[PDB]
Amino acid sequence: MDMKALQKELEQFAKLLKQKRITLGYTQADVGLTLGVLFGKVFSQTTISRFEALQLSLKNMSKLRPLLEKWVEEADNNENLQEISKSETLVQARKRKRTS
Amino acid sequence: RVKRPMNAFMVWSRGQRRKMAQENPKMHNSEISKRLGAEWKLLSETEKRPFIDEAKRLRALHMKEHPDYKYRPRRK
DNA sequence: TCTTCACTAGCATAACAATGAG
DNA sequence: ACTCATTGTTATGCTAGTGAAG
Repeated sequence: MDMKALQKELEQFAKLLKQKRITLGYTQADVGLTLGVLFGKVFSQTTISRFEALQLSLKNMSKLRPLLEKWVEEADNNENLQEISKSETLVQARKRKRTS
Repeated sequence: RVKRPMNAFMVWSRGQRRKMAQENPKMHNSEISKRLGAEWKLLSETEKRPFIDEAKRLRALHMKEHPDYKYRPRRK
């Protein structure tokens, strides 16, 4: 609609993206690699850095935003999966050792 | 001033080089660091895993603590 | 086709984390 | 107040490659 509101929304999103990638333990290179794997288009560390630095074309920022949203969804899913699985293994091993 | 967070190598290297200096003083950190890069290259994923998870936790806590950090070098 | 102009995704590589003796 | 090594994560100088308007 206007460049002001869009850039505001985007800059806040970029912050949020960084936040999530750190809390999930992906390097910049890692995000590039995984985006590459699940959408079949390679992304360099460089472009990810540029994204997180809001140093990309508004078009490119908004072009990547959907891709990152899907990525974040998939990343967060995998995190929850692993977390649940790990605690499951914990309970398991614990009980087992205990009785044995 | 906020210093940049340490990677997995740096974590493990920090652990090692203290014991190595206690063990054998008057060894310079140059020999030490060559030795430790050499050693680290030889570890398996299994072996690396806790230091990787530790460095992840450190980066997380660093961002949590200093939300508005940005790595700002001094380029040649 | 050749010349500037201006962007552009990526390739390289330096900067800086820890440590403390030269 | 340096230099010194090390690996790995980040920023970015520097492209070779790509058109647009003269």
